[PDB]
Amino acid sequence: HAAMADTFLEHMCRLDIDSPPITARNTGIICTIGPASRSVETLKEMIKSGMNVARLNFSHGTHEYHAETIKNVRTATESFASDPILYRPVAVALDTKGPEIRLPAVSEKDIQDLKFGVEQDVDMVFASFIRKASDVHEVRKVLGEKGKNIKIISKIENHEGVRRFDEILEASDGIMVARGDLGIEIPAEKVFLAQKMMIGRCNRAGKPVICATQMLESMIKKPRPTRAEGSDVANAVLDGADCIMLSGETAKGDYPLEAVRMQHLIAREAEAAIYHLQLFEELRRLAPITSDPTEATAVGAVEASFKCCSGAIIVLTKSGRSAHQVARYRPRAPIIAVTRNPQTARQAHLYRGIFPVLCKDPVQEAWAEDVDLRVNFAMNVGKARGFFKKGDVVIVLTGWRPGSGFTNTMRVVPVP
Amino acid sequence: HAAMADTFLEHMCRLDIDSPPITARNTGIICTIGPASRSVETLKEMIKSGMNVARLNFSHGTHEYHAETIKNVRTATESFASDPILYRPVAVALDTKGPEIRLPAVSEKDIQDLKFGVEQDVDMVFASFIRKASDVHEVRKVLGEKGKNIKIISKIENHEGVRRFDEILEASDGIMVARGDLGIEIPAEKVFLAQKMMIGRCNRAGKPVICATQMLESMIKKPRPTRAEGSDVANAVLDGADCIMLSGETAKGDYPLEAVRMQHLIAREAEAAIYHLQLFEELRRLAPITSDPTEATAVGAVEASFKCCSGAIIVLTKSGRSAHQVARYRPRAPIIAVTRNPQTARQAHLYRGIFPVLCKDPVQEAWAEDVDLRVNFAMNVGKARGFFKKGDVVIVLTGWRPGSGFTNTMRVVPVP
Amino acid sequence: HAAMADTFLEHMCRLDIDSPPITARNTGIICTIGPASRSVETLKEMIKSGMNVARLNFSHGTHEYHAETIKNVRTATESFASDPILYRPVAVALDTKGPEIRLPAVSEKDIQDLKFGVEQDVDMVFASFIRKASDVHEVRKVLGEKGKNIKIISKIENHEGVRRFDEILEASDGIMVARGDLGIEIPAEKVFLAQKMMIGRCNRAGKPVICATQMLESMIKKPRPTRAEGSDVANAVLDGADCIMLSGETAKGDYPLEAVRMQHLIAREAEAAIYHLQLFEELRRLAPITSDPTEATAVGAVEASFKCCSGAIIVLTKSGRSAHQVARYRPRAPIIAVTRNPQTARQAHLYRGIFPVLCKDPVQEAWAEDVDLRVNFAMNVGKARGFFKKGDVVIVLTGWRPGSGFTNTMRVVPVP
Amino acid sequence: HAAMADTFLEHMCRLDIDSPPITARNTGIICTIGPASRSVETLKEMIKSGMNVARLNFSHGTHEYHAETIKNVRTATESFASDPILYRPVAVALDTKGPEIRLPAVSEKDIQDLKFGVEQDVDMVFASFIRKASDVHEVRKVLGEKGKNIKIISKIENHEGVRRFDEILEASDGIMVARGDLGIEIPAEKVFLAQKMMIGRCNRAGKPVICATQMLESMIKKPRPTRAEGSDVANAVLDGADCIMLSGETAKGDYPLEAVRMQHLIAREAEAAIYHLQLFEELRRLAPITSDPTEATAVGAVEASFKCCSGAIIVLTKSGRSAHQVARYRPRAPIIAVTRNPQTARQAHLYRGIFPVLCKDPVQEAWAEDVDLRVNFAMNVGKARGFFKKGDVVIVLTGWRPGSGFTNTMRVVPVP
Ligand SMILES: O=P(O)(O)OC[C@H]1O[C@](O)(COP(=O)(O)O)[C@@H](O)[C@@H]1O
Ligand SMILES: O=P(O)(O)OC[C@H]1O[C@](O)(COP(=O)(O)O)[C@@H](O)[C@@H]1O
Ligand SMILES: O=P(O)(O)OC[C@H]1O[C@](O)(COP(=O)(O)O)[C@@H](O)[C@@H]1O
Ligand SMILES: O=P(O)(O)OC[C@H]1O[C@](O)(COP(=O)(O)O)[C@@H](O)[C@@H]1O
Ligand SMILES: CC(=O)Nc1cc(C(F)(F)F)no1
Ligand SMILES: CC(=O)Nc1cc(C(F)(F)F)no1
Ligand SMILES: CC(=O)Nc1cc(C(F)(F)F)no1
Ligand SMILES: CC(=O)Nc1cc(C(F)(F)F)no1
Repeated sequence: HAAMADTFLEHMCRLDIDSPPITARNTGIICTIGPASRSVETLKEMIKSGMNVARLNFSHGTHEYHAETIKNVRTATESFASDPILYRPVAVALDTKGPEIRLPAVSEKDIQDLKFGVEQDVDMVFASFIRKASDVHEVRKVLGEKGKNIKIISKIENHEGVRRFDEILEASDGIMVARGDLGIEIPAEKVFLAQKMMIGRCNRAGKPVICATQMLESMIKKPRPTRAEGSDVANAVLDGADCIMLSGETAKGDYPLEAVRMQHLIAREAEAAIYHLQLFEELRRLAPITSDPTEATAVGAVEASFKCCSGAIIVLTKSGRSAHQVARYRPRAPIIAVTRNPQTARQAHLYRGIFPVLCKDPVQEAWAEDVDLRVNFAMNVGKARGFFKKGDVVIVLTGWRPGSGFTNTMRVVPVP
Repeated sequence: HAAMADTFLEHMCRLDIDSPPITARNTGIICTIGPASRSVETLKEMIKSGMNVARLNFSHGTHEYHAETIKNVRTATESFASDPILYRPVAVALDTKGPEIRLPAVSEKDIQDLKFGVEQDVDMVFASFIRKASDVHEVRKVLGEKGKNIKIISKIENHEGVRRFDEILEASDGIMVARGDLGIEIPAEKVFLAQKMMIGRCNRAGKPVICATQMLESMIKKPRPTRAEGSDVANAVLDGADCIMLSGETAKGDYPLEAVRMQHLIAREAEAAIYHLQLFEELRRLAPITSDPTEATAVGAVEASFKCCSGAIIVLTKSGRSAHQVARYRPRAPIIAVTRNPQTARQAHLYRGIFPVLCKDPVQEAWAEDVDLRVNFAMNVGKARGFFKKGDVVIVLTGWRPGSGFTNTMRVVPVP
Repeated sequence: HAAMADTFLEHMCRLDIDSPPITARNTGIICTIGPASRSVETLKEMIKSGMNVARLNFSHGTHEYHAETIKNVRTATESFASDPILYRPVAVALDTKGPEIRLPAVSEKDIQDLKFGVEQDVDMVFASFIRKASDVHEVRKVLGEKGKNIKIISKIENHEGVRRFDEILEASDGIMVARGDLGIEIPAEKVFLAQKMMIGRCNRAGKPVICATQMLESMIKKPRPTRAEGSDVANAVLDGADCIMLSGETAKGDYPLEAVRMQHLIAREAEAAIYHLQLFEELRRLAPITSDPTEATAVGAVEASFKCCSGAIIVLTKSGRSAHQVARYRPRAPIIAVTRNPQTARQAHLYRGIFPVLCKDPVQEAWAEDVDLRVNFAMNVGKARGFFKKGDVVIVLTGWRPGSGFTNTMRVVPVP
Repeated sequence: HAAMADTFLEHMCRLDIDSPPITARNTGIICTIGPASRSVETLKEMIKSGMNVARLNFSHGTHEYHAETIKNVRTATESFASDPILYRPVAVALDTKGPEIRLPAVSEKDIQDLKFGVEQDVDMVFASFIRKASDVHEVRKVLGEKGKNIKIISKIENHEGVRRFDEILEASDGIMVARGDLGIEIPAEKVFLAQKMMIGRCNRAGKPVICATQMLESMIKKPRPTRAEGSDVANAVLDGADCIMLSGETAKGDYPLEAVRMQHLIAREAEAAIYHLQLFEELRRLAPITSDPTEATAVGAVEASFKCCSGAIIVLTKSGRSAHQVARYRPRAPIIAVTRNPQTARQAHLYRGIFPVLCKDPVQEAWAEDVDLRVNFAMNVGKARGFFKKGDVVIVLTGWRPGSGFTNTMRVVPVP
């Protein structure tokens, strides 16, 4: 294994089209559900193709039509639960209508929609047309105490949004760059600047950023994308997007499965071309000195994974927080997060590199025995999926006692 | 004027949508001529919109139809010759058919086409389906002695081309990345890797690279591009392409002028987001130590242009070679090259940043007097076009005696 | 705690004379024993002042005179063994005469000397006038099987030595730059170049390098050093020397204790001025990718120690090898190595940053219980010596089973 | 000619003792004159050995004894004026007594001394015990209007001096690090920190810094220096000192000429080991963007000198200011400054790299003819001294009209 080039120009000159990527795919895929992909049979196919999140668009349709979509997604998802080693969690996301002309943060219709999403147990909310930090605080208040674990992703879609960006990011759980709407309010040749500014600031803060709208638009009518569309998805992944989103392509178009399969192939290839040497150097130089044990353990773990070219980082997590701390240093290796909390496993799709697995097994009596069981479970999953094989090296992160907030141990172990 | 950020991540975070670009546009625009843009009236409009090069596609049409296209381009071009300060040179390029199925380097039909282009006085040839260095040597031999100043740009469009790339680049004058054809021969998710490898190697060699095919494809039917198409043109400019090319958009589509105007606006905006501090540092570290005076003068001139934030670099040139040496260091400022040779002025469109001007005035008796005349001419052009105004600072490059190969002097002068 | 400067020039500009150093002193001190410091009473004072190694010079004196020096050093050393928390191990080193005029690698007299040092149980040998790798192999053969754990440090002292340096370094355990002799064989204004070349190559190989001769020479006659002597010791520490050596100053001079105390104060101050940000970045970029678990754990541990500003790295070691792997990344924090092997504890003085402690306690029945005992012992030592206090953060390195070669675990723990 | 290493560690590893330095010596040599070196015969020998500046110490002696020293230095200097190509200018410097116990900035005795130095036409004043910016303003006021061109170098020698350093540097023309006195007022192990902080800040401001006291102290009694003294002079040159100073060694000692010759040899060797690639990169990143033509020309000239490995930079100067602007970028090549002003030629010894030459020839009638004469004079000097030979490449800096402040032209020319 040869070292990475010393300059950015030398790195580019060395890229190779005869060099197979690794089996894992770090970037998450979000699909809009609509007339062309509502059926249980089609949804089973989208799941096997690589869909992680199902977005429902509350611009159209009644509550009763939407509740029958949520039921089909869940049926499709549980059809795979028979074999715990190959089961994939799938999140559900609710997109609001917002202040729209066909004005206040949350309209009267949006109250009803948000309140409906707490009852149906969704994982995240995409709030349309956010202009200031007090709009996010309004949405957090309508979800109440019952929905205090639902994540809010703020949609940036006008000039005021871009100008007040830093205060919106401090209030939100994540950001969505909404290129369609944004490309009407500002001049279209400036959209690429707003996109890169916003991906840059979220990477620096360690928060999730989603790139949306018109990514594979020609695949509505034809089964292959144009040359421009292939380069637009790759460039979002190389700038640093956590997830990419399909709209029309999966909702209304003629080839929903081919579009999901195209995003899977491109993203995997772009991930092998990241210049990891310079990116990791910069995120370190920019990290605070702090007495927090969990932060010190995460940066240790990422640093060791580069030195031994490991096949994975295995993290045990209750709330997700330990896996989110490893993911902000952007390792090359996949992060396999093992959890017993089903909602923690659905939300972990928003962070780049986290591959979440749900442990079904009952708690053992001896606590050290319970810990070994979950580590062995994560080894079997990585073997079945082809992330590594017997005799390879993995990093394992754990804590010193039960409960959240005590991750402090990093081990380097051979795959049994 | 504040200094550039110390890291790449910090540079991204600081991009601003409320920051007007400079008037100059460094990247060249190549348009295909066909049924929708053959007329003298439409060509006059394309020239004012920003077209620098006219490509003729010898896949279709007779010699007699093509000769009437060359006559209309030249008429349109000379219609502006009345005012020497505002005249723009426009190059003509001949694209061969190549070994095509609807096999040797140059077919029998291609002999006739190449020989036709020497008689019509074209500036460059785009040779289709180049696989090895001995294919380029074949094309150079058919042009003969009469066409020894015609530039050969090699089209890379299959797996063999990509594998033998380094020897093709040493033989050619320039390279074209032909994404359409290349995206069938290799898997479509790998095209973006071949593109970046090839732009990287040409920047390192100081040779021109052109990015072609499907860049604004939706503008055939609609007057605005999709969000993906806007980001694909910007990313080619940020990777380091010298020129971008329109095909269907200008040949067959419904909105040829709008497509030329869209490429002009995007390219200007992307040029203001280049991270010049790191790019110039890398090209220097990679440059040979050599006893050549002209090379030492060019790097001096580029270095001074960053320190005083100059409005232009003015170069007097016979063969073009002095301007090509400044352009490989990628200055922020425009390079105004003043020449008396009309063919040197048409070919200078292939290098990023060169704005060529043709001096019409008769040679003065005293040689130092002739030199001052051409420098004053270049100052008037920059004033009329809005690159700078009275009291600004420009760099002026000249030589110590007449003839090619003696550029050795750099001055810093206020605009009179 | 503010981040380090972004450039070397900015780092220099920020040094401060009103900024107290940390209590630990990373660089080791080697003293020559002679007429002025042979007594048990004076040696007790040298030990408390900071001496780690006692060098015997076999140019003069009989075997019987030397054996009485070794007995006084050992008496002085064991006088402190009553309190296990405050005991300091002290190594003994035997310096050969070599091929000297007042010729083969090992003279007949040197056989007798080497064979005498195996019987007296020394820790290291300083072999004079090494010219080629086959000279080191000769010395290794005379020590035999009985002295296979004695370390060989090669003395570089002529032109041939410097020219064949790379092959001598691969054969040796460590290197000594012998400036006195070297400054006669090569021109004296070139000695500083040979010194920096040799410190550079040993840091790159992760091997110990010692800087010797005329460091505090004026302190033979006067109780204070000259301004030049103060800057010469600091500069050896900033280039990267593992240890510094006194000769005349402690052997023959009038102020042996003041000279030991001066070296202690200077070295401590120079260690606080190292530019750790750039040094750690370079040693990483230069490190091989390897499947060795112990290497991956060490670089993880050093990386975590910078992020949480830890007060120490605690390593359990049989052979020393785990501590030597942490030391080559040059942490800011002290490395406390806990061992049961007394010879491993004496030899660890040759590596920068290792503070060795000898565990006296009997082996516990349960192996995990034995491990906790030795970690607690190292915490008490660090508390007594003032390296940290209750509530601070330390890194602890251990293995998964008993025996050498299985270090694989890194924990971050609060001081109890 | 191979490129410099990519890292600082790699640069160190590549230093070579079998690699001859260039003939030029960039760092200036300052000698104290006293009983052992007052005679005309000995001073002629010191000049040929490499002395640039003669310091008079006004702690002892009457005005009448000092005036006879100034007369012998000037006689010795003019003895070489017969051949204009080989003449070396020599500056005279007056060191004050200061507020001393054996209190105000300038004592009553110091008024008399300063006023005496204006009458004797000295070039610089070394003001003892400067504590605040208002002390420098006091000295500037006593020199008056008559001595407004005399340079003030401030001596830093206590704790208050170091704390208020930044305001003292803005008021002064240059700084002297006075290690002898400073090493009593602060603890001696901290002197090396104060030295590096102060050299760093002066390099950043582009002002001269002198390193003084106890540099070759053992050469008072013996004809060779100790190993520590050889490394102390080299390290001041590698930190970035403009000049080094001898005191006792030339004033009172037994071997004045050998001491001057030792400083010459060491300094020449250290200059060949500077890591120019990183140093020039940092000084550029730190330089302001400004509309000043002279600054833009200087950085252009230094940048071209690295690219063509030139043998010299030739600058025509009235006040010195154009040469001082080239010197702050620390070129590898010598700067030959040609002047007609004799006081400008003596003061240019304080800046690293400037080799000043005095033109004696009468002004020509045609101004362009006068300019060519002085450039030819500088070529002959460089040939006689061995800085280059026929066919080599030099950089030549000039202005567009007569008078100070119009340098704007850089040429690359072969040596005739
Ligand atoms: O939610 P988080 O902060 O990621 O916490 C992870 C926690 O999981 C553990 O590793 C195991 O805890 P449980 O046995 O309670 O699941 C703890 O030791 C650690 O503190
Ligand atoms: O063709 P090139 O190498 O760019 O040469 C530029 C040449 O033009 C000049 O600047 C002016 O020459 P002309 O007067 O002959 O046009 C020369 O001094 C210089 O050598
Ligand atoms: O000699 P080395 O390679 O430093 O080995 C350190 C070894 O010490 C241990 O940490 C403890 O071992 P012991 O109980 O046998 O002393 C092992 O787990 C580890 O392999
Ligand atoms: O004193 P400075 O600023 O270094 O000025 C250098 C000046 O010397 C010149 O090069 C020559 O001037 P003179 O002929 O008056 O000596 C000017 O063109 C330039 O402005
Ligand atoms: C934002 C960014 O990093 N872009 C990029 C990366 C590359 C590559 F060279 F790494 F692939 N090209 O463009
Ligand atoms: C190849 C390359 O440099 N890509 C790139 C640059 C940027 C920007 F941040 F400079 F704009 N983003 O992607
Ligand atoms: C070899 C080396 O690193 N030298 C050095 C370091 C410094 C300081 F600035 F870091 F202290 N000065 O000189
Ligand atoms: C301050 C400084 O730069 N010190 C230094 C330089 C070198 C060398 F390696 F460049 F020589 N060693 O120590």
